[PDB]
Amino acid sequence: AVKVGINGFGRIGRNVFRAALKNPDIEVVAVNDLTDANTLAHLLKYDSVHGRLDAEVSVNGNNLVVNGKEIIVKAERDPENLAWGEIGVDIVVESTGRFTKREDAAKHLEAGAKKVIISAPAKNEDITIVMGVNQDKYDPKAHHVISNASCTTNCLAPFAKVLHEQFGIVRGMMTTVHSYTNDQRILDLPHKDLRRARAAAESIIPTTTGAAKAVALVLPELKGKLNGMAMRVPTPNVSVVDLVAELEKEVTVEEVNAALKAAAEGELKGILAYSEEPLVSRDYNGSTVSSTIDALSTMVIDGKMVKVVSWYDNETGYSHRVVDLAAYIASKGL
Amino acid sequence: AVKVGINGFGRIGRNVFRAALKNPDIEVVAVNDLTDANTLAHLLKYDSVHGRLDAEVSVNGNNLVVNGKEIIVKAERDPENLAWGEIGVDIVVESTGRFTKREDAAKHLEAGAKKVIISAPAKNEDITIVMGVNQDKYDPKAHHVISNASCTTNCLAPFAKVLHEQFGIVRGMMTTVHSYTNDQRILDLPHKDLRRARAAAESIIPTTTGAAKAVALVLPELKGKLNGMAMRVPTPNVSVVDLVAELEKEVTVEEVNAALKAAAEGELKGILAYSEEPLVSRDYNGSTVSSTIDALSTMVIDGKMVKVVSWYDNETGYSHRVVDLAAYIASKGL
Amino acid sequence: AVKVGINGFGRIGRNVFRAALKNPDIEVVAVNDLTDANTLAHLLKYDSVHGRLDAEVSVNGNNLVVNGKEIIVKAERDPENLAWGEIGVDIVVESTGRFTKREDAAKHLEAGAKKVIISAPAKNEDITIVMGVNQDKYDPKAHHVISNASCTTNCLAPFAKVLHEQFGIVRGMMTTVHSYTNDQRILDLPHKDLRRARAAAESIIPTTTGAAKAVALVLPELKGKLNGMAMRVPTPNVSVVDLVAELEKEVTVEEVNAALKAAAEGELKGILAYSEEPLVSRDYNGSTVSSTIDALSTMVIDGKMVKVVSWYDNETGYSHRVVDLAAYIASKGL
Amino acid sequence: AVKVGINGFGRIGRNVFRAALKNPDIEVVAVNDLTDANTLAHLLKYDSVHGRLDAEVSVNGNNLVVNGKEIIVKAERDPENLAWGEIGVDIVVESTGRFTKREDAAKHLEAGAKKVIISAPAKNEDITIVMGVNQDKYDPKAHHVISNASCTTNCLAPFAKVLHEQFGIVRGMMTTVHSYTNDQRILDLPHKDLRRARAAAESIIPTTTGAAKAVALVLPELKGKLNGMAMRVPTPNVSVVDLVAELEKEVTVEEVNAALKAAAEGELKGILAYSEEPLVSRDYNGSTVSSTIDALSTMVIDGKMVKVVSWYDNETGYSHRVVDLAAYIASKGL
Repeated sequence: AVKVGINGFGRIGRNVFRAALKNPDIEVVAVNDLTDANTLAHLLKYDSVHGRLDAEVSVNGNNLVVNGKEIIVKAERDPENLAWGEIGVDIVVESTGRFTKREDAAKHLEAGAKKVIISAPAKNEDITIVMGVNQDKYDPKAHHVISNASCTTNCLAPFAKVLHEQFGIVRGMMTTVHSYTNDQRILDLPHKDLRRARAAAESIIPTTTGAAKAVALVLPELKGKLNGMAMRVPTPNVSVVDLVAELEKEVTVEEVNAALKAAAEGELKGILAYSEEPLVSRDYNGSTVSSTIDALSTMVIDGKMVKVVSWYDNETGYSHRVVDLAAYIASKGL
Repeated sequence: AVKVGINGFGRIGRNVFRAALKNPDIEVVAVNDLTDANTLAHLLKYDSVHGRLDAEVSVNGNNLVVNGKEIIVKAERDPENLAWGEIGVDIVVESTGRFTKREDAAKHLEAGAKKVIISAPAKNEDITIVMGVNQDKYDPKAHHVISNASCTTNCLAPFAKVLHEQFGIVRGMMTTVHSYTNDQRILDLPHKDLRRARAAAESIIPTTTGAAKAVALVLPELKGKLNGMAMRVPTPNVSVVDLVAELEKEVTVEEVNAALKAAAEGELKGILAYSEEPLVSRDYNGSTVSSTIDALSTMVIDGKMVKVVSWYDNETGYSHRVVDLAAYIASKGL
Repeated sequence: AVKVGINGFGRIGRNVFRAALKNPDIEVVAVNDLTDANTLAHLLKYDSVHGRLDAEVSVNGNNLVVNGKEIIVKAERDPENLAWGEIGVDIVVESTGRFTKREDAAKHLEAGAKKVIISAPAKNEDITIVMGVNQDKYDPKAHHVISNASCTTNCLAPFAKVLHEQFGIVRGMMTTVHSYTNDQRILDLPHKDLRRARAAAESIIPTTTGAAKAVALVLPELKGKLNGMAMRVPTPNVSVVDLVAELEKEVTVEEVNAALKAAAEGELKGILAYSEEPLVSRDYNGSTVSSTIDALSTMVIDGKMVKVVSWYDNETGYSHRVVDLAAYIASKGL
Repeated sequence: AVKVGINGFGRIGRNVFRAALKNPDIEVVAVNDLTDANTLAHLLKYDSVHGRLDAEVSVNGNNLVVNGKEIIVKAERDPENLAWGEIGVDIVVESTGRFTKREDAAKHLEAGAKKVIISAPAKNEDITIVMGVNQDKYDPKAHHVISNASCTTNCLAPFAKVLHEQFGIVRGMMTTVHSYTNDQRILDLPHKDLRRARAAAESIIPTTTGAAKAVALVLPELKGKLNGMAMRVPTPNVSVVDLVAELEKEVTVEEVNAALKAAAEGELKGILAYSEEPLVSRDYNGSTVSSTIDALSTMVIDGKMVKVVSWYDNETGYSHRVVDLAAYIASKGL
């Protein structure tokens, strides 16, 4: 159905490709990337975190062959030159990480794509959608360059929505206990961020996150209510959001969990999940939802301050999200 | 000068021992442990987190010779039999982890020690002390079985005092991103806590902590105002407390860090440290203070909610503290 | 069809169980273990290495219920008392690690079993079998207490076979670069091996291995010909055998790889595997074969000294082997 | 006293700098790097593997201040323009790994330096020296561009020399169980070697090494006799060489170890060390010798085939060697 194009075949583009595999409504017809297809097929087939792909993968000249379908692999430095229109690609997933400003991402529209999905926080985008939270606010007439926000923001937004609507958030702080990402260094090497310059798998690393400020793009009533940071730790995947919120109503742990459980089971089914089991981060590896409440961690003090901890597979969850956004957009007409 | 005996020469016992070499007022004359002296001396000399003890260590019979000082190695299963008194031991550091109830810990006093310092949160102790917070409260005449609380309570208590005294805490919530300890399992193996049963070096494992509620023992005024949880991560030593608190006065980040810096430099000097550098966990391994403020992480929202981040080497800091209390108690009279 | 009883439900009991689930011809009717059924259902369901078991697991009083079937759980400290005979269990997988001496292991026979498989090296067993190497030497009339050797011996044996057979081994030395085990310590702690007393996820640990010398039990001709050690490294599963051997014949890499490859596709299929891809340890997690030749690592010197590197998932391969042997043994007459 | 300048201030230039501090005959007066002075000063101060520099470090505009001495920091892309001459730099440590061919590295002779030490295997160099094995072969007249080889060659060479000299090596094969390096990827990312594209802290990764053949440069009589490979494992520093060799003489475990211990104590004192303690990789972090024989692992089969296991701090020992080499060259005249 919707013919999709992926710019950048790094971790996110490959994870999106793996997510799309599972979808009959979306069809990845071409990727753009300067790495040789041999490398790229090796990387698609074998993953240290996600394991071997469940599909036969091979290389034909410069293209990829995944279960008999040949994937055109372009190798343009210029988005402008991708000719998405010529191969009937409607939607472009912009994952290089170099085209996050609207003017750079609109080059894919110039080349014929009809919509661009920036898989990361952007500048000047038409709209930032956090699926489950504000997809209803997408206007096909007016929104062509769309942001799917960050992994952290997709985790937080669903449950800040529930808490906010159900009890009202006065203010709140988050900390994300996150796995190392390809942004960090293996051993101490120069980095913009002096924290992130330190051997990644050796320390607990205080760092920044715009996740808390970005929840405002999807829930405007939370504008100026949240703040938070990050702690990168020696795990390669799965991270957790820890939110301390000062509520307007007086609650109990049970009320809170009960409201969280209802949204997961109803309105947010498939996005927000709820768990009453005592699991650890390796158990959420491969998870596709954007946030799972760790129900036994919910805690309340003086009936107004609540602590809510939620799990996210930061590579799978987010990737499933891009494919759903892709699908959602197309349903609104292209 | 004060003669000390240690019950249990595991990590805390070896750690206390290491710290004591540096305090000229203390003099460790005996340790009690079931392990053969060869292994204990191998373990004292060589440590994976702390490196090689700087001291000649040998075995003379069933004893250890550390810097040419004979250390009696008893191997008694019951505290009633240590007969501290024959050897002249005044203070006993109870670090087995087994005799934390008054009932067990008081047996050493029966055996002849003048005082007992339980190197863990205790039950029915005479008093629980956090050096820098309430050592003032110690009564030599009535307090004989003293608790040194935990590593995490020694971390939070000192900076909760400042916050509370400057701007007053309404309610707060903490999370400690903590290094794995010997209480966890290597591979999935049985355990009372199904969280702690999982491969410790492979995950992010939420677990409970009593460190928040235990602040109320040392700062009575914070009774029912703090709560928290822990997350053990794949690091061998060094932890971080993340406090989110609702203050009474509207404040600034600058005002919050100047109160803490002032404290660190004045009254709490040696206990509380203040850092304005972008350091990481490995940088604090070997740090002897109880709490180091990660000044670059202070945050406020709405002038009332603050986020404070404090570093601590859960094994080195706590140890120094134990020796500090020993030296402090002895200074009041035996 | 063949009813199996499992003595001990730790990692090997649990993996053997998980392995058995995939053979309709084996049926685990009962396990014997002192941990609570709540703790065992939990540990059966979630593994940090092996992931979630795809099977409905619940507790039914004192028993487990897995996929429809109800597994009786026993909690006998004494095998004498197991009454294998009355529940109709024919083969007992003895995997406690406490009854490796024929005499102890034989207690399962007194209680009703027909055969015993010791999942580890044994003392005075009737026979020690490496499936693919000597199951043909198994005698249903004379062999009742069987050993399945160790994980490492199952890796080495199959290709030492082939190498010896084709070219002839004069002398050889192995090193196994092995994953940490439940036998090591999280943090420096007393252990009989002073090397295994050190923090397992922090160092490269030289240690001993019986593996090399135990090949002689399956290939008598290599008696006195091989030797080796182990190095435990900071990974939780998957290991690698490195063999440097002096051959009697002049050979080339192509010669040795082709032989290795012929046996894997022929006689040793499903036990020995061959790979010309540049994979890493993680890619072998989940692997059921006993040994996978890393073909790109075969190396020759003076036509006579070869280096062969072979992979093994030391938890899964080994578990599939115990399952296969139970089925081989049943098949020869019970 | 001798004035050295470093080209490239990465881990090796910084490790050489730290080592230099101790050497009183050497004096680094300038470093060349494109990284700002701020990051550089941060990275020299704190190290995730070596700890905090015992030196006061600061920034004086674009330069570094280390214990009062202002170190000039140039930032030229091309060695010819470094004007070593005007600042009086006689020796240049070429640690970028970009100017390994003679012709490139000789560009520093053009900017005024008298000698260049390439801290890596080189191509067409005047001489490759392994300190303690062939430094006697150095000619001040004939040799201007010199290679210090690799960390791995520096570990093998000193003990292969001994074994051969004493027993005569017929053929041999090595495995280096190595720490990850800055050359590997944190998560699966493109790389020329598909083994090294794989998340480094998650696996055992086989890869090549030239250290084995590299030894003939230093011991020509072993030309064509050694070959070997590498296994990159999840540790940040400290590695071990595993040598299996076929000797010419019949030997005993005991004669092998005495020869090495004899080497260790006289001739090779400071290069080769000998250990009879059951230590682990962590115990060697900071070791400045090149090779440390793990006496407890020596093994013999048929009086002829032997196993020798040597420890090397791959960043510390190698650095001290460069410093040692810089001081030796200089002692012969400049």
